[PDB]
Amino acid sequence: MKLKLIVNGCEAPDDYKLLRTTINTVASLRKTAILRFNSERLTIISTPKDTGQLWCTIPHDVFRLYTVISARELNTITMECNCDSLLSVFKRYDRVMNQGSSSNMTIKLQSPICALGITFEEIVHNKVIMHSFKVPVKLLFRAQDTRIQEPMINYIQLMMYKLPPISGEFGSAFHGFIRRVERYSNVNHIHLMGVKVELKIIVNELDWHLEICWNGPLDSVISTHEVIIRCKDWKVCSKLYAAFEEVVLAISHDESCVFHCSLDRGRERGQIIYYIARSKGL
Amino acid sequence: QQPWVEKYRPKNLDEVTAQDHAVTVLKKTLKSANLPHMLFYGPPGTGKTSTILALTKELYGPDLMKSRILELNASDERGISIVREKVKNFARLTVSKPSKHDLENYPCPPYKIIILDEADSMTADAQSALRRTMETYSGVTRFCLICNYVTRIIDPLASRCSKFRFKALDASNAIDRLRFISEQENVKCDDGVLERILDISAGDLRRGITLLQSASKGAQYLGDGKNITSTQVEELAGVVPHDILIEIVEKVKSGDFDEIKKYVNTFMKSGWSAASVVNQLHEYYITNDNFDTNFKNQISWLLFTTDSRLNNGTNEHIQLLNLLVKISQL
Amino acid sequence: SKENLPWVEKYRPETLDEVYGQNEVITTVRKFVDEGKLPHLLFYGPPGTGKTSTIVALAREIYGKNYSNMVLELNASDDRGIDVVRNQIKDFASTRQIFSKGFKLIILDEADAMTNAAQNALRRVIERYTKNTRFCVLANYAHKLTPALLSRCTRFRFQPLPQEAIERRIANVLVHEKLKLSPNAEKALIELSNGDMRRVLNVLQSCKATLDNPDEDEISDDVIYECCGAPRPSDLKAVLKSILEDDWGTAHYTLNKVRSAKGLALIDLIEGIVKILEDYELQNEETRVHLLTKLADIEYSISKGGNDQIQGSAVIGAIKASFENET
Amino acid sequence: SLWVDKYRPKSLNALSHNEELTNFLKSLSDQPRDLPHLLLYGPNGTGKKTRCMALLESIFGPGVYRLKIDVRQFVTASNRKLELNVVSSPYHLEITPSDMGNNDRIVIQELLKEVAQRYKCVIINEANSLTKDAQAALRRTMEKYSKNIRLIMVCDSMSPIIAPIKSRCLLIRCPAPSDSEISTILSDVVTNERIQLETKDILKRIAQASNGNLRVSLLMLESMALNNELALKSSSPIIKPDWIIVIHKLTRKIVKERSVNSLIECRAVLYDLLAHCIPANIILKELTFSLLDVETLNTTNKSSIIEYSSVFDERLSLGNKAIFHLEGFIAKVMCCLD
DNA sequence: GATTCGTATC
DNA sequence: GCTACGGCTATACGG
DNA sequence: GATACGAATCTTTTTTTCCGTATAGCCGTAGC
Ligand SMILES: Nc1ncnc2c1ncn2[C@@H]1O[C@H](COP(=O)(O)OP(=O)(O)OP(O)(O)=S)[C@@H](O)[C@H]1O
Ligand SMILES: Nc1ncnc2c1ncn2[C@@H]1O[C@H](COP(=O)(O)OP(=O)(O)OP(O)(O)=S)[C@@H](O)[C@H]1O
Ligand SMILES: Nc1ncnc2c1ncn2[C@@H]1O[C@H](COP(=O)(O)OP(=O)(O)O)[C@@H](O)[C@H]1O
Ligand SMILES: [Mg+2]
Ligand SMILES: [Mg+2]
Repeated sequence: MKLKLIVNGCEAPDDYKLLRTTINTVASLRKTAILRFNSERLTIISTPKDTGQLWCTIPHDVFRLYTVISARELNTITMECNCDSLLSVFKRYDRVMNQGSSSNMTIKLQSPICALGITFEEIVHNKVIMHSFKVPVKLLFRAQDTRIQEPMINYIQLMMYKLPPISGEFGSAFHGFIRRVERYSNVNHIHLMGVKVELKIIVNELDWHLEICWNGPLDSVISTHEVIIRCKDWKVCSKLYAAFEEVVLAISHDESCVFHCSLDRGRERGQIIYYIARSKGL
Repeated sequence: QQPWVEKYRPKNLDEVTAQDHAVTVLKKTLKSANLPHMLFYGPPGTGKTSTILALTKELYGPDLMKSRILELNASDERGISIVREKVKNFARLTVSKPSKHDLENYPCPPYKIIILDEADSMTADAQSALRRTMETYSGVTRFCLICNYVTRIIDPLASRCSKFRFKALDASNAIDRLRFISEQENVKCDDGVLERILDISAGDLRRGITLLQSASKGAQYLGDGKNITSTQVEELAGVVPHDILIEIVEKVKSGDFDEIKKYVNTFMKSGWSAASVVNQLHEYYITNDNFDTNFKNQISWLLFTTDSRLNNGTNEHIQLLNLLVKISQL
Repeated sequence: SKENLPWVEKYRPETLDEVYGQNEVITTVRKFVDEGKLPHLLFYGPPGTGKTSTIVALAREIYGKNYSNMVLELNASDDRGIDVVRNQIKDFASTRQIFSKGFKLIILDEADAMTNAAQNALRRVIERYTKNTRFCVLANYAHKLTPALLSRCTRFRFQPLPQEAIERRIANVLVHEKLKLSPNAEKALIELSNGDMRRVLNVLQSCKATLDNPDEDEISDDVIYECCGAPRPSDLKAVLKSILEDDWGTAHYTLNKVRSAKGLALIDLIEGIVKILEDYELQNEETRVHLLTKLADIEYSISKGGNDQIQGSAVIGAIKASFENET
Repeated sequence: SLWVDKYRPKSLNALSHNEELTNFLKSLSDQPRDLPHLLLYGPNGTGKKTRCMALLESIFGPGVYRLKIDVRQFVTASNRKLELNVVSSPYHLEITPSDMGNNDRIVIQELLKEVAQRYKCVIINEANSLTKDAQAALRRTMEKYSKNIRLIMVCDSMSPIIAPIKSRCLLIRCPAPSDSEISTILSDVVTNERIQLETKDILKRIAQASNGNLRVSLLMLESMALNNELALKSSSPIIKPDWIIVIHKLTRKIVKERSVNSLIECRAVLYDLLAHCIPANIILKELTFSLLDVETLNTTNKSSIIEYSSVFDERLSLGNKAIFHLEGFIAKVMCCLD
């Protein structure tokens, strides 16, 4: 039960941004989060158990040092922590470099309920100001960890859409297309449309209809695909799309929707998957 | 394919049988556009839903129906808030413009119809909110209320809505429809059959059609190619055989509590419904001429009390035993 | 497009002189208007008596063209909770008149459905801003209103429509629609109306629909009974005679034959027999009790449903047993 | 496990206690496309559920018994979590109103809306437990979605089922077997597992002590077999449910002592029975029938008892608190017997 | 409102 | 001079 | 010392509106 890690944001930008995006997403989704510290990767899980699940994979090479030892299988240390305290710590550490610094963030598991000793340094202008934090966490049991599993997705009718990268010419237009439905206050369900490439956002109600359509170029990696989902999950999808260049959208006919985000670190690639159940039936 | 009840559901207003008055009123409403708010009430399986669906089909056609009809039943929430927002918004909506095909093939009335099926399950507050909703928007929206119990509809709504009682479908009322269904489904029956079916199915064509379908399925399974007799019909309808009823009457005649209790235990061990045997006993006792006027009055009141108790979802065994004991002491 | 409307919402009176039946109330409110003083009116009566039509015509007469902004009408279809009463009603009855002077009119249609807290808040608005605003309350049940609200409101009782008002309205409808009505059908229509004009209008529309060719064809009592599905008086008299005089088997046969001839309902026969027996002279006072009680439970059981033949036999037995007390 | 499910006939041809009902089920299963909604009514423990499962196997093939138990969550008009268990199987759904009370309308509404979207058969055990609102939704749900769903509900004493639902279904009666058929089934069971079985008369005793109940008779047989050291005796006592013994003792106390203190003791016994989650309607039924087997009561007392039983079970059906009607019935019996 | 036990006062 | 982010505020939700 | 007086005990898990908190949207100012 000896967990210790060191994070340096300035040394490696992309994976630190991935970690910050994962923390922001799990904080925005719901309170508390599951941190599974496997010996070769760290998985951050937000399980509400209709509401979606976020399964982000963070390789061990992301952090400068990843000593993980426990009596469980493959040194699996599973912990539940409040995202708000971790989010506040990460905001402080982000402002530490924003004011100008390159100090590392040391995290140790100092003692079932434990706490992480997230301590880092900051220099104003040549002064030493030690920032010490202790976030109370609970230690999930081994069987309780086994009760949490990533939901597999069937491929019988599931169809992939390769959304354009946001760094490209069409990326800003596609981001505007995604957020075009967010400017309506009285929207709770978005009914997607894909026929076999077009992505259509349809919001049909008693006395008003909406027909947002994407006329730009799109790719499907390698038939109608309709699923109606809540608007709050679509906000999370839009937030994830902006922070990831490689974004893959999977739509299942009246079953589910999958928002796949991948960060090409090559090296093991960091991936974020947001499984979303249909709010209601077609 | 489909069950005969849904397969032979009327499509036009002409296919609806024995309800001549309401059908004629709706047919004359087709040639006009002054259709009032209708209140369809009557026994179950009398064709109220079929009649309203046929009228809806004839008024607008398959295309304008989706935009000019709103249907709410007991399977969806119909609270005071639902009436105050969804129904009011639909009634306030402007009438959709018919197409050239709709205006050339259908009358296309300048109003729309809101159908509230199973209105007997609606609370009084919802009906109170419905009152001025129908009254204010009567020229742009029409209301149809379908129920089985008139008393569950408040007095102001019964005043606003035109009343259309649906007659119970007896043997003479639906014998033509049953004969047509039997001929179209190639069903062979003896003389007097389908009449016993409509007698058992008291004021119900759905039950009679289901009974005919079950008898036809049994005959097809037998494979002998023989006409269905009334004995088989009574058996799968749940009608107690006349021998068992005769034994019941004979044991009741000898006013012994123990024998009656033992026979009632044996009888309820056979799973017979108390309502059917109570109806059979009522028919036997009222029809028979061996009893005087006072006995008939007392037996009628006792059977009425037993039927009212049974309709309240009470124990069949206790009610049947008490009724038979009271008969034995009459 | 008044030809595209149901007859109930086609003959709604537009002026006060077009409202029949309640002559006293109409004269009183007209005197109120001519004198220039109008109290906080309260209209009470059975449905279809003409309360909404009367108050709407009164408001139109007072404000000929400013009806849109001088009249605030709220009913059960709109939310009338504590917040609506606190905000919207106060804002309406707190500002000055636009240019019509006089007073502001607030109509509370079906105020019996309002909550007690709403009425408690409304009473102070009524008694506070009465200088420039007058309230009208329409209700069919006075037990659902706060006693203070009844205290501060002048009560007007809307009686059920008498015969002559029904005759006049029916004559106007016949003149408008070019229809003919037999006197026997006229008598049948008023009896089934039960002091309700909406029922009369609906039955008249159904009878006009019943006729194969509306013109050159009179509406007889047979047409009325066929359209509305009500038993004829002769059928009721025959059924009562068979029950009272004949034995059990033939009385049951007569009841079954009468009911199956036209598909009549047992509850309608029960109501007809109750109405006929009220005119009977019973010298025991126990027959009355037995009849009323047994028929009441039979009617209640019919309302809950059950076996129809058993209920008919129960009616026959109840009548026979009750009339056995007259010996 | 227990002998009740050990010898449960899985197939349609394995049902050998009704014969005519088996032939009728074969007739129904000949062409499943035109199969209407079915309602099975009869005595408890007859085997109606076994007939339904055998029919489903006759239609959809073996595999209907591959039950997976799932957990479902529902929300009423207000914010509330309803943890309803669902025992689904290929082309088969199971719903029971036992766990859910007055909230039984929204659960069946959501379940039938989701399942209704060939057809999928849905089984509703204990159809009498609905509160006349789930029935109001169900009538339209089955009338409009008859193409993609079929409803087969089992029940006993179908009087509390509303008229439209009974009109929308095929009425199938399942009579309880005779004592000889129960004895034959028990003989087959003891042939499959030898139990000595000194005399054939004890099988008839078990059959007569169950009043035409297969489950109760099998439970009795297993209990005597396990208690008598894997054997049976001609003089072995008849084992009966504990609440039956308690009700019999209550009847004896009522007959013996008729006073206010005895009334309070009877109230305590009724409270214990209610706390043991025994429904009050069958408590009144068993108490009434145990009073009628008392040999020291004349015919007038028995008639008064049965009349009070009818009045008070109607009152309990139209009541809210069950203790009032049970106490009233016991007090009326005491005031009639004295 | 009832019962039961303990005090303060007449 | 423009954009990002923090603070203020209006609205829906919950119990 | 008799009696009036006082204490302790005899007990519990649909609909409307309202009170305070959560949250998203928009404006103003620091920084690039
Ligand atoms: N007059 C009729 N003519 C033809 N078919 C009829 C008639 N009345 C009833 N039916 C048949 O009865 C079945 C059910 O009819 P419905 O109209 O749905 O029942 P219902 O009148 O709504 O009674 P409910 O729903 O219990 S209130 C269908 O198969 C119809 O074809
Ligand atoms: N005295 C009357 N004279 C003429 N028509 C009348 C009269 N009373 C009622 N009516 C007709 O009946 C219709 C309904 O009456 P309303 O006045 O609108 O309702 P109401 O009398 O207020 O009954 P409630 O209590 O509101 S349900 C009117 O639109 C008229 O067509
Ligand atoms: N034909 C039969 N042969 C043998 N056992 C039967 C038969 N029918 C029913 N049973 C027994 O009845 C038991 C349960 O009956 P069940 O289906 O629960 O009755 P119900 O449907 O009335 O509740 C089963 O364990 C089964 O062994
Ligand atoms: Mg219907
Ligand atoms: Mg009105």
